[PDB]
Amino acid sequence: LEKMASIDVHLRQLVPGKVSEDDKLVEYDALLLDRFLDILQDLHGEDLRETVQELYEHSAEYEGKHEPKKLEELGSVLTSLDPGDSIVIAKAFSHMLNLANLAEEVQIAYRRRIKKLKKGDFVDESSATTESDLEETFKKLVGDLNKSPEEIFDALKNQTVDLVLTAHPTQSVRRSLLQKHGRIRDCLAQLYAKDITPDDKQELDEALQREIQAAFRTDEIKRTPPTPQDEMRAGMSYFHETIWKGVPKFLRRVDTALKNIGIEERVPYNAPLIQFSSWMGGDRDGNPRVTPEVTRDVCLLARMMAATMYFNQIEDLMFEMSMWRCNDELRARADEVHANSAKHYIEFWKSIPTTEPYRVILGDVRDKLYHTRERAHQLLSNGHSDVPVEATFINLEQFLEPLELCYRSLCSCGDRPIADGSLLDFLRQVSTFGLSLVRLDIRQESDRHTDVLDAITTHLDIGSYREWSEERRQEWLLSELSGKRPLFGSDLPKTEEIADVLDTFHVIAELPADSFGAYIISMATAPSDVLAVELLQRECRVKQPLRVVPLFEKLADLEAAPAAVARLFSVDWYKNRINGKQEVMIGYSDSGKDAGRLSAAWQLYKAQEELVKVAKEYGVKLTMFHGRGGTVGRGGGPTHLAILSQPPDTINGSLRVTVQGEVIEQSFGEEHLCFRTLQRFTAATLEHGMRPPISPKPEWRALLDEMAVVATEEYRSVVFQEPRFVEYFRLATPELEYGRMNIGSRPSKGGIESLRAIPWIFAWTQTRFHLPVWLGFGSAIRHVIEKDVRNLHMLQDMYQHWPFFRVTIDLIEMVFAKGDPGIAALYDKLLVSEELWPFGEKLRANFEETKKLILQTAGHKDLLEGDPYLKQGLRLRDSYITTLNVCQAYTLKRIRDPSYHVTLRPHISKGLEDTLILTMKGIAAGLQNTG
Amino acid sequence: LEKMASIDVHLRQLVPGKVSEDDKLVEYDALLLDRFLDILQDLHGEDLRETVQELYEHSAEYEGKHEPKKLEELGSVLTSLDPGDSIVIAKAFSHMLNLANLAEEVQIAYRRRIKKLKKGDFVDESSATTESDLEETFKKLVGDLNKSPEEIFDALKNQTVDLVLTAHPTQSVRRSLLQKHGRIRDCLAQLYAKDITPDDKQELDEALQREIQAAFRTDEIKRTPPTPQDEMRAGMSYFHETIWKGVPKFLRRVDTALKNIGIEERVPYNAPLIQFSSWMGGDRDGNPRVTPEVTRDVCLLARMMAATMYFNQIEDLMFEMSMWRCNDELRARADEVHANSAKHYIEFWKSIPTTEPYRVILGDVRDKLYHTRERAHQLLSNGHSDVPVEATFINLEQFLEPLELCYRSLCSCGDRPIADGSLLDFLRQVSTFGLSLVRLDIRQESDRHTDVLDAITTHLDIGSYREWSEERRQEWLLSELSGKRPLFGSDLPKTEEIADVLDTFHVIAELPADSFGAYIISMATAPSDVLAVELLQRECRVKQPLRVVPLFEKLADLEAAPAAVARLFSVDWYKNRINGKQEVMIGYSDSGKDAGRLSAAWQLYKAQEELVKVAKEYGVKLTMFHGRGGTVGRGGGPTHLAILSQPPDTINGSLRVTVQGEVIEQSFGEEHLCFRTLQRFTAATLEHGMRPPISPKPEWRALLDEMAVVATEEYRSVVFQEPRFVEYFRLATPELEYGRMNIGSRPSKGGIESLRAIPWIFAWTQTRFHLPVWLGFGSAIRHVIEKDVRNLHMLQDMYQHWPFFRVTIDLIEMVFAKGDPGIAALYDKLLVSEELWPFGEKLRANFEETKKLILQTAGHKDLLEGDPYLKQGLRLRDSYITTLNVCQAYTLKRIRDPSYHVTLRPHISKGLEDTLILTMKGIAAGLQNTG
Ligand SMILES: [Cl-]
Ligand SMILES: [Cl-]
Repeated sequence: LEKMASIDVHLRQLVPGKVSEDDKLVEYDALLLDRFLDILQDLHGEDLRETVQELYEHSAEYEGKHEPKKLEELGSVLTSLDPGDSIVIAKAFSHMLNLANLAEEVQIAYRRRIKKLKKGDFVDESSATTESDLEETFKKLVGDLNKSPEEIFDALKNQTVDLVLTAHPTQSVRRSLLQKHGRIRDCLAQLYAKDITPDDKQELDEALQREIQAAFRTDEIKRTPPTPQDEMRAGMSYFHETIWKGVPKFLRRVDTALKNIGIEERVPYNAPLIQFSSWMGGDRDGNPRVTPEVTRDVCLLARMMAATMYFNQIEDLMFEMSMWRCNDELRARADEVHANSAKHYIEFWKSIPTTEPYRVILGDVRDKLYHTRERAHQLLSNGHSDVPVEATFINLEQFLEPLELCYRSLCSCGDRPIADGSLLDFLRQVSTFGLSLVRLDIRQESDRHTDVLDAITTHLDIGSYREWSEERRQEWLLSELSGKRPLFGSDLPKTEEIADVLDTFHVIAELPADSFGAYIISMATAPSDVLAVELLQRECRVKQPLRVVPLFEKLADLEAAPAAVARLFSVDWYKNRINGKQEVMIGYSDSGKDAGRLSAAWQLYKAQEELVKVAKEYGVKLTMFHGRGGTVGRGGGPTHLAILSQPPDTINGSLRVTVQGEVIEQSFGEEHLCFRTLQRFTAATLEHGMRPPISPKPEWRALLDEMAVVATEEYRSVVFQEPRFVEYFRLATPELEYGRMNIGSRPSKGGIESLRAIPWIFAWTQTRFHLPVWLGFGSAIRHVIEKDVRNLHMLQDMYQHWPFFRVTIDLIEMVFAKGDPGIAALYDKLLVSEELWPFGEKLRANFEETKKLILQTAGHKDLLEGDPYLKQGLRLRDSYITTLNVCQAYTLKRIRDPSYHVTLRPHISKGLEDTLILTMKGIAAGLQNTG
Repeated sequence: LEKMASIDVHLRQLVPGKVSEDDKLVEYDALLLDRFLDILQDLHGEDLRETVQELYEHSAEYEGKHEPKKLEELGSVLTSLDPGDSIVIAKAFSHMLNLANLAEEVQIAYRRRIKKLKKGDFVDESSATTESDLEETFKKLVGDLNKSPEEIFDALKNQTVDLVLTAHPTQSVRRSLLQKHGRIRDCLAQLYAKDITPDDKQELDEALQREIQAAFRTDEIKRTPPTPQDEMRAGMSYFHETIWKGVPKFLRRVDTALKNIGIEERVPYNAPLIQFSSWMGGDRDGNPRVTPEVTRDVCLLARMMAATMYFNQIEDLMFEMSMWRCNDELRARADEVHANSAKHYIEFWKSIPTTEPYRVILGDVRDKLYHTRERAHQLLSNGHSDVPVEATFINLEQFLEPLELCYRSLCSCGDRPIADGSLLDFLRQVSTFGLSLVRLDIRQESDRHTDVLDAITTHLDIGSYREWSEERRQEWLLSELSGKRPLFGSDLPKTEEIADVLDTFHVIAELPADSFGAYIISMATAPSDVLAVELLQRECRVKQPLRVVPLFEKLADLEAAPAAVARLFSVDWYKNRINGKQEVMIGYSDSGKDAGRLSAAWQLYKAQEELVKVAKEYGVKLTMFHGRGGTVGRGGGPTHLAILSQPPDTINGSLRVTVQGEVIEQSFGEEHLCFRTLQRFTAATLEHGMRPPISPKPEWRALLDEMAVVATEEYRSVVFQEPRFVEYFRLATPELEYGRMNIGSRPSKGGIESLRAIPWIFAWTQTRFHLPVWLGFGSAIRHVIEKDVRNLHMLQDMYQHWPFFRVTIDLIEMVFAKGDPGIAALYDKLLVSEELWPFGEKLRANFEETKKLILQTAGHKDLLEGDPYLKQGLRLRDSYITTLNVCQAYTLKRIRDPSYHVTLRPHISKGLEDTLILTMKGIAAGLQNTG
């Protein structure tokens, strides 16, 4: 078995240099790949392993020199496989890619930082190896901006970072597989400890093999396209994995960094520096599977998960809190609680005596947590309970009061150090996570609210709210929100959809306010859209209404957005209802689908500028919600610069960002990764509030305004004006098969306009072409270079000195690293009509030209010249993804064309749809985020 | 704050050299003491801290040169303290000693072993730094003894180490403090990791301080001398601490060591290599607090703790067991289980589908475990349930059957590696721990069984079983055991004691046999005692009777023991009840109270010789149960040689040892210490079975017979013949205050004959005198040296070549290391009449002579010359213990003599019985095990 000598050689050719001297990435993936191929040989034979290894070697050679012969050599093997071998090979390359991902995460997590590699400017903040940690950000604010530590501390107290967990656009990886990946990363990391004994190392090797086999031997296709409740369960796994333990550890490090600049206080335990929100079970935009019952279910499930975690954590807390000296107030509470009926600690104590007063109070808290868990479970599984609401915690203050009593009491007696231990961690967990872990946002199209109001006005013989102008809509809505008479009853003709909308509001009214965040209006365009939701909320008897958040998607909607928000703030009722706070959402992917990516980027910078101007005019604290597709939605270090790049005063101590599902494992799967994620969000938010990016030079604004026009021209001329573009899109890409398959929901929700943004990005990401991300950049840069010889220099100045522009281009460059026009050409050759071949050829030429122009702008000769660690890891993954690409292409030809007969090969040792699904899930997991 | 500089110097003067180069003990204790004294100053003022540190400095100066002036310097300070300051000082020195122990444990756990320090003989097996680990034991058996790997493996399959956890003779440390000590050890160890970052180190220092203060600020008195259920709760904590996770790790290491000699199998997962037993709630010998209800309680509590641990452990198992390929048998069971009513994993899955068959079966197991816990809880708190017994696991086979089914199926599909992971660990935990974690032994005096049978026979108008000769007793008992008529009914005059005995039997009958171990007869002398218990068992309707175990205590009882066991094996009924297995218990401490320690040692070697001869005669497998006080009851390396020293064939793959409460923390408190404990018990049992110690030369046996005669003469002439000895014992020692206080139970079952062994040893251990351990050795060695010039050379030969003798002497040497005649003389000066002073002076001279003679025998100039690490650790503790000694002496004088007025000092910043209790608990924790 000298086969190992070959994969090592190929791996070393793929990743040649060393990005440091703790660079063990090739070692890691070589070990995992060797062990996997041995498992594969033992289960499916020697021939199967040899076939698979020949394929991988060819793929890696291709990612080296991109010789098209290597692609033809891959295809020759992949077409000759009967569906059984096709399934085994596809599964095999999926798991091989997963192992490359795990090795990459370990390498990232244990890479030593380099203080001497910092250049001293903001470019350092684009990579994890040079970004500023918490304390370096503190000292940068103290030295360069001459801010006093007390100002830094006061900024932190009132700062909030709000991370929003959304469903994965594909395989929301099951909780069990997350755990297996964790065990693999742990075995890997421990195997390279520079002190380990022979027997420990042998047992770790055997544990690693055992786990890799375990992951390879579980099916990941059948049953259902998981119900929204299941997807929510899988999405909540990261709280148990890292986030629950991670929040108090991070906050304590904030305390230590504050001590290292002279601050003696800690960050107050009730200060919400970190918050979590969820769309899982709340986003109904084009998703009929998300019903009123789904929302009720995930709300109660979240209350259960939280009560479970508090219940298990408070037993350790009860063992630690064995003091007897206490406050007079706490002693009074101990005597009161002792007069009652001790069922959840008989294994610990027969009963808690009054000479352990902290244990008395905490034991009663444990009892209330148990009743809350069992009660929410009874509500979920039936619809009623029998658990008195007074025996549980219904709001966060009931929970915090006795814990704070313990903290005050402990501090009274000089036991502050004891109080700053498990008790401080607990208080910070209650403040961060509340009774729900997450707050659920609800999202719905504006048109659905319009349908509801139209049925209402038609039922009252007043006209159709739909035909009314925006001004008449506003006038009627305003008369109703200010009036004293209810609007509608059961005697109302309701369609199925209208009943969905109203029932969602009724379920919101029947659940605790701690469970909900924002009501987000998709396709928001006018103030009447927001006022419709405020009115529907009020008339559905929602006592504590949700905050309404418009999502301005199309480009024209963004241009009209500050006008609409100003008109909203100018209405007296809405002004006094919002209580000085407004949240607006922007969708980078959504706007890019409308007008190309470069135009959407520059338009979103300008739109935030004007919205801040409005908020200052009316004295409102604005919160910008960054949807998916942004620079701030990337994985790792880049986010740090992206946050710093936002326009001045757009954050103001309140950051709300979508954590994309294709990135959540890279960000929260591992202990170190979790800490560093929380750290860069916190540090960048704090720094941006006190140190905005430079204001753009006037010529930069004018130049980008010009480029936006040319870029929208090219993008729309190809996507919307070319008649046969849609025909090509249906051939060169698995868009049709993606919706028809099983993943997500509905993609339409006519033409591309009705197509959702996620399938729009996905379809082209599968083919390694990425047209939605880069299209438009080429013609814009060509146009400005040709108009004036000097514009190139100006572009090169912007990329070097304007953070916004650098992050925009940097994201484009990263997407180009994951692109390969040769593979896209293979899709054309197999799946596209001949008379459409020049069309794709032209698009590929555009791909090439933009690439060179993007390089010229960034001052680079190769892609990602400034981030070799990412270039290295991407090359590693691409070697596995390429095989799944060729396999997916030929599998598509086999599905669509039963007249394409292939010379089959004999089956290799112990359904084309399953193959296709495997390749989609795999390629998606290897490319992760693009646009 | 340069106070740290003086204590560093004093520690370095106390422990001068370095016992290695990873010797960080002085550093460790300096760190712990600095942090503690800072906490003490912060809580109780600067004056209190200065007073305490002056005391410690004087104590270390004393342990340096033993100048008696230092003791008067301590006493002048300690008598002038009013009871409040007295309590604070005593508490402080107790916690300082605890911190010294924790540092010593960390040093032991992280001390690197030395391969080049092995000498190649059995002496290496007397210290943890040189003892043979598992694999070294294997190669010792394979190379030197010519045993085949198959033979070693077959021995391991059938080997059992049965460790019996007994109640602490003093403070059974509460579970909370065990956890706190764990955190202190963890912070200590992590602070010295040769890679730690500045912020991690800062936060670790703060966690260390936080924990030391937390432990110091909890009261450890009031309430009750904890109920036996509470003491049992505290005693079981080590399962959560280390043993539960620790057992499968060790067993897996046994598998690895087997692979390194060619064995390809694993130790069968159902093989009971490790077993745990408990006396907590079962020993009634002179302890009326242990009632039938107490035994029932700890039985149900144990079943609960076990069900909880299995329940929590099986969820991660359910996440790992996501395979789909399975057995025909398993697939059948999965389809069967799928037909039923999923309440304990909605947070995980809505329901378990049939395409995850292992999860189906395991989920049903998790459900049955939940019902087992809640049912045991309902019986404990009420007396009945309503949970059908068929919905739970009642015996170990019901539990193992589905788990083994999963293992077989996984192996069927080539998934054995997956099976040897969490599933193998789980199976090994079920086999080791059963449904109870521990099996409870029941212990009672034989005389109580005589009382029950006497009330029975008198009630039957047949005579008094008590007046009957032993032979008449045997004949009647045999006629009843072989007959069919029952013995008695409700119509039976029962005294409180007789009803206690019968009620205990009734509780045993109504509980699962898996909860119980052995029925132990204290003060056993004749076969009728065992037959009495067997008959009472049967007639109280115990369906599965316990195995009866006689405890032969007095020396004459030991001489008659092999005859009595032979007579038992010769009776057909008993021979058919025991099914080829018999367990006999011997009490090293118990026998020593009767006839001195040297005589009890030689008598126990001979008695084990003869018991083995009988067992081979009648074809019975003998198990020797070692009670408290033995060489095999020591801490650490000594146990390895102690086990290897037992007479040939006395173990035979079945070791049963009392884990004394004064050692259980040193043995199972930490992860590494736990593994090494389990390893040395396993390795020494295995080696002893295949490589018995040398048979003693005839002159060795003759010499020990003579020494035993002289030693028993001296011991009885001092302890039992001296008329004024009892008065001296009541004056020079805190024996009266110990029984009167609160600890344990009753110390007198009159004179010393009725005094129990535990208070006998404790009283003299408190004064650093240890007379019960060494008395008699002096005259025994003096006699033989004078009788023949060459006998010294013979003694030195035995110590060098006879393991039994070396371990016997080694224990004495270790006890002398914990002795200090100067402190004992201080007790004499304060508490003993003037005319009794020469008596104590003479005993102290005996102490000195015996010490010199033991040194001569061991070939040593100083004590513990061969184990410098232990000498160092004991010398470290002695500096703290000495202060509690002086404090205890003056406190005793103040309690007994209110005519002793002292010039008190003003109270120092922010009830003498409490102080006395503090000093007793402290000295007890610092001297740990002696005899
Ligand atoms: Cl559900
Ligand atoms: Cl109880």
